[PDB]
Amino acid sequence: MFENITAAPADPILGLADLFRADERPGKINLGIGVYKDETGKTPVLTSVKKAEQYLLENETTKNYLGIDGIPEFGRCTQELLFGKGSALINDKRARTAQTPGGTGALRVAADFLAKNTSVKRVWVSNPSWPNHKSVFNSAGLEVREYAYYDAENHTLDFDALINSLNEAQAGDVVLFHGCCHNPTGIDPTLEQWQTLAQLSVEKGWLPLFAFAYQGFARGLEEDAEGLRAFAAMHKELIVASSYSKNFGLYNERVGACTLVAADSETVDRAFSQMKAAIRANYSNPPAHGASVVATILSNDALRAIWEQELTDMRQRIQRMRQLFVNTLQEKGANRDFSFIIKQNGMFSFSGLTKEQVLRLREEFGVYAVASGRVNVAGMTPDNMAPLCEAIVAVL
Amino acid sequence: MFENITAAPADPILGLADLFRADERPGKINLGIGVYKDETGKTPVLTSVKKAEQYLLENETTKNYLGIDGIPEFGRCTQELLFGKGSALINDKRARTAQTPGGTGALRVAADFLAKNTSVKRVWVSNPSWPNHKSVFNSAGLEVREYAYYDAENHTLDFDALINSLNEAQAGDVVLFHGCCHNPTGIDPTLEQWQTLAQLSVEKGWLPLFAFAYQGFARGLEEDAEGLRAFAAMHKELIVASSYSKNFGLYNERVGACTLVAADSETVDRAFSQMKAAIRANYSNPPAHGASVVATILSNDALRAIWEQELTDMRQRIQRMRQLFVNTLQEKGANRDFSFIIKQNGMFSFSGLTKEQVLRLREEFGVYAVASGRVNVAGMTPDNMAPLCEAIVAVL
Ligand SMILES: Cc1c(O)c(CN)c(COP(=O)(O)O)c[n+]1C
Ligand SMILES: Cc1c(O)c(CN)c(COP(=O)(O)O)c[n+]1C
Repeated sequence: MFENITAAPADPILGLADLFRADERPGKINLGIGVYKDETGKTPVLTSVKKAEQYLLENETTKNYLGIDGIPEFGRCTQELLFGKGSALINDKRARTAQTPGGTGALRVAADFLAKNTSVKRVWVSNPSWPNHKSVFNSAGLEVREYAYYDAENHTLDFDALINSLNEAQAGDVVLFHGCCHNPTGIDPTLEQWQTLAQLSVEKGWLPLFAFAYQGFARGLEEDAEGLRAFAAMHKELIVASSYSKNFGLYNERVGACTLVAADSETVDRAFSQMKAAIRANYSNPPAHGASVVATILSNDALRAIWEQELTDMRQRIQRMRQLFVNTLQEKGANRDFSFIIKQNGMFSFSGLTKEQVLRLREEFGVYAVASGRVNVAGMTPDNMAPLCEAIVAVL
Repeated sequence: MFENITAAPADPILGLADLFRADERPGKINLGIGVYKDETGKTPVLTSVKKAEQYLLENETTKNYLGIDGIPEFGRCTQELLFGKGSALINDKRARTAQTPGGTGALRVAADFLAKNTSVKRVWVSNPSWPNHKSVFNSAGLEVREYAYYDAENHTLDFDALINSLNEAQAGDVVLFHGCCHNPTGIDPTLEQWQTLAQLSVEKGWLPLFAFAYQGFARGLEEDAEGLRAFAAMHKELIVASSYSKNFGLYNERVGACTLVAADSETVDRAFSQMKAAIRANYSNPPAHGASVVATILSNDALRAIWEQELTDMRQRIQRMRQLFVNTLQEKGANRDFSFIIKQNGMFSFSGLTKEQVLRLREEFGVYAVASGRVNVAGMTPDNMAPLCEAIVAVL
């Protein structure tokens, strides 16, 4: 019976969204979005994926079920993207990929797989992290500890406080790393940090879990995988949960992958069978469409060139807006160094605004940002950059 | 670390499939399939859904995320299909639907919702049932008890043994009913049985969970919902997990719904928020494509008429094959009453073959059936009906 079921709390971004769409004043700016937007303020479906969908509409003959792990070409392509085209990981066939419902679905089936097939009980998540990670790991029954990350002062990666809290993590604990475009701070380890982290991870026996949602948004496709690759070269095991939601603009088709690396193929196959069991008891087998679109873009040279170009344009649009944000702020006139905004990667960064300030922003100007001061740079267009900077100036 | 991870067992149908596709003799028949096939032996994508996909390819402008519960028109249409177009359930707005990854995904999020938000610990599943139900409920942490169902003698619904084991079920236990086309026996309660079951369910305080995977395959769309409707009229609460995988032939697009009925809207909304939380921590929000195809077929009269006709042809093809199976058996010549095959609904029935017999069938003739003697009637075509009957005759 359900009469004393407690309502679910407000989830941050979600609530803000309809609070936004209640504001009678169309001068309003929703910087709390979380999805990419172009200079029009729209989230278009990529030309390459439109081409790949006319193609599938022309060529699918059955909608019969995929295998639990999804379409194989999709798996193989996510492994080259992740590990690099000649990776020993791929040649020794130490990695296995399950196509999953989104990068979140990949984290939930890594979560269940691990919860029921191993000794891990703790997952270390950065402070702060994308908030839904916690919920996923706890629904699985694992507990989430947090490690320090952000220097809420220098606006950088507090590497010391990070290895310092990581030292409470024991062997066989999972430490989640964001592979590139750290949500929420857009602050990422440099390759030298990633490498000493790879080294301290094998030292302390950490099980790395890479949450890789924005490959291609920080510097480029390979560059962004350079951290995971520094880890993978040194680890016998690691798990990576990737998403194609932002970077192929396929948010609602739920396209992502959970990759298992194990020491050798014999072990990766035996753990993967239990990862398949976990998927079976969850949604049985994955959605073919968005993944079918990713596998035919990535395996066609014409189409993958057009996609790449569409992704580097996304990536460059966000890089012009971090710069144009810093300039229109340092010209609508206040004192700050917002220069840290230029250093950070991907769509998000903490502007360093207080809740009293972001609330002010929202009531007095109609600029909507998450209570953490996390601003999504892609909701900025050259047209709204000056009302937005004005507003931020006026509340500083 | 994963080196002593135990491999996952063989799942029945799955294993049989590639054992099938290893048989060098193309006279072979796979009756273990589980998906619909036409007279060609193929699982086509429906004309209506092809039309609905050219339409979506023409009209989608964004692949931005759906809400946790999916596309609303889809929810509204599954509720009319389930509860009937003028249901008080819908008018009083006591029902809430979450679009989910398949009917299995609906069972897993009913499972988690219930496991973490209520007092239920036991779920009663028929003996036998579709085997993945157990796994879903256990991954959620609920335990599965079984109630008797099939009379492995008279080839019917042993109604007595059914209410007799159901009496060990306590109040607040979930009893899962298959709404129509009982997998695996194709044996369904008659409306009089459904009604005394509705009555004994409210008597003992059972929480009904309808697994509704084959609406439209037994007699017709409304007829098939008549059991659920006998229950819904009498229950303050019930959950129904439906799938559009067979009946729209959208297996791999993972299209299904989890509907919550509660006493009133205030309560249904508050339990639904926690069902949304469960989805959030699982795959965040559902795949739009297959559901977007179901919502535009169902809301367009031209397209929904073509779909209906395509579903009644599926349904009639399976009904010709149950009859043609019984005749070609009662003419390839052995003694039995296979007449119970005609009484049963949907794609499956237990032929009443022994494991020693289905194994024989498989080694000596290359007819592949599940070890339970469950035969999928849709894998029978008028062309393979006589090798198949011959084989079954020769092993009786
Ligand atoms: C790290 C991570 C983040 O941060 C997000 C979004 N903030 C997602 C979302 O992926 P999706 O494919 O939409 O489920 C996944 N992952 C794995
Ligand atoms: C009762 C039930 C059965 O029996 C099956 C298949 N045997 C399914 C499969 O639905 P899907 O939409 O493919 O996950 C669901 N349900 C809810």
